[PDB]
Amino acid sequence: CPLMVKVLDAVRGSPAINVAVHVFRKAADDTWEPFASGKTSESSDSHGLTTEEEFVEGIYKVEIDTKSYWKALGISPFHEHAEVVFTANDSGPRRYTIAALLSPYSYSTTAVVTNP
Amino acid sequence: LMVKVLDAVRGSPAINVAVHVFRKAADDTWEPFASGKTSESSDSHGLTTEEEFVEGIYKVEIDTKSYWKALGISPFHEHAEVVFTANDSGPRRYTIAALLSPYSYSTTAVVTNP
Amino acid sequence: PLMVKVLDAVRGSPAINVAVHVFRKAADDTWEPFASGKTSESSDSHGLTTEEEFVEGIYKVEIDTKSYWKALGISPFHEHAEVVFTANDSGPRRYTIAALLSPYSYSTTAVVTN
Amino acid sequence: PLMVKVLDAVRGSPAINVAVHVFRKAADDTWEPFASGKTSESSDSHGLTTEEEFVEGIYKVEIDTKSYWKALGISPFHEHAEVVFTANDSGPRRYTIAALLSPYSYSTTAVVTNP
Repeated sequence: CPLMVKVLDAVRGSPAINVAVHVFRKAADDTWEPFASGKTSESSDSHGLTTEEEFVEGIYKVEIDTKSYWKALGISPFHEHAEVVFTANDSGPRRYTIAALLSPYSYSTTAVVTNP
Repeated sequence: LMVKVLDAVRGSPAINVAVHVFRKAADDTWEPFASGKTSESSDSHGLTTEEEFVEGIYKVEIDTKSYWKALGISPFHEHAEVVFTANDSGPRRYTIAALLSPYSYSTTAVVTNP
Repeated sequence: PLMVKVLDAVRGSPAINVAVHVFRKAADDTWEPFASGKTSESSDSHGLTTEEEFVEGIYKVEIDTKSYWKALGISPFHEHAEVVFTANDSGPRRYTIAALLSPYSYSTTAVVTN
Repeated sequence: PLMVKVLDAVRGSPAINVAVHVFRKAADDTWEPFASGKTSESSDSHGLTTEEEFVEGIYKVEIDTKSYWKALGISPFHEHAEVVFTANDSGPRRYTIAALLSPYSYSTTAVVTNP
């Protein structure tokens, strides 16, 4: 698939399941367009939210509700949420894997961009 | 509020990195709060702001993009941000440490009883 | 059973043809070969997947990150990337070890399933 | 010349009293102890500052991340965290190894300055 948002829980060493993820495309006057949304789910090595629509050149935003994830575990995380804002400047068809490694006081996000 | 930024490709502190701040408004939108850039001098490798810190939902942006472009590298992220609630339970001393690479970054909060 | 992913944080892509050797501890400072090979790429497969199953015990994953960088004209800080851990201490599990490489930095994450 | 700073990504604070054992590659390709220490906190200086000074060569820094996590009732993935590297290969330089820790993940970054 064209887009894969993986969310990992670094305390537990498991995919953070049931996490809300909102994907947005930038528009005129900072207007953010809703591109795709959903929640993390797994089966074998698929531990995230995937979408089928490819990414045409532009600026996208990925919102991850990391606050809600930690509250369910009785924890008040530092970050109010996780946000990944990037440019899909390669207009040609590309595959984007976006990962977020979560900890109560820290998060990491990594992107792997491959061209089929 | 302190913000330390490290460059993982050069193994040194991210020099002259732009950093902006935003205090949340009653419309769930943002309003500017503070600014500055990562200034280097010995062991001081971050941006140390002076502005006192009201309780409230904040947003710290680090212009990673401009930083990498200047190094002839085309980065993935437009920027690196950290949205956190600041002093909702007495004064707290914050230090936001960021580790940067063209395709990934980590932001870690170090909170301390002032 | 075991999957080792190696990513280049500077290019945002799998680091391919990277040598990975896995060992099992047999005594203080004594490692038995478990499996080895190179990161192979093909569509969504960007790492090294081994067929061998772990038995309970301590294992070491050696990743030759130095050769990867030298092949680029870069003299990296780390001589290699080692990952030592205890496996199956609670039963048959699937391990996915990820190593993210930057010339002056590297991070390793582990995802253990079911 | 050699400093080791460790952050706890779970508690959002430096990792205090983390054991750190530095070795030096021996002529016969072995590991001879080089430094002794535990992350000490004072002011914001939480890491460990070793007095010993190096000469060109390969070194190994082992951070007992496991004892740290166990003390917090958490069974971590790694037996430890280590950083092997060739130092002063092009002239004496100052090194600071920053380690960011979580039970199932960790990173180590080298901040090398030109004296």
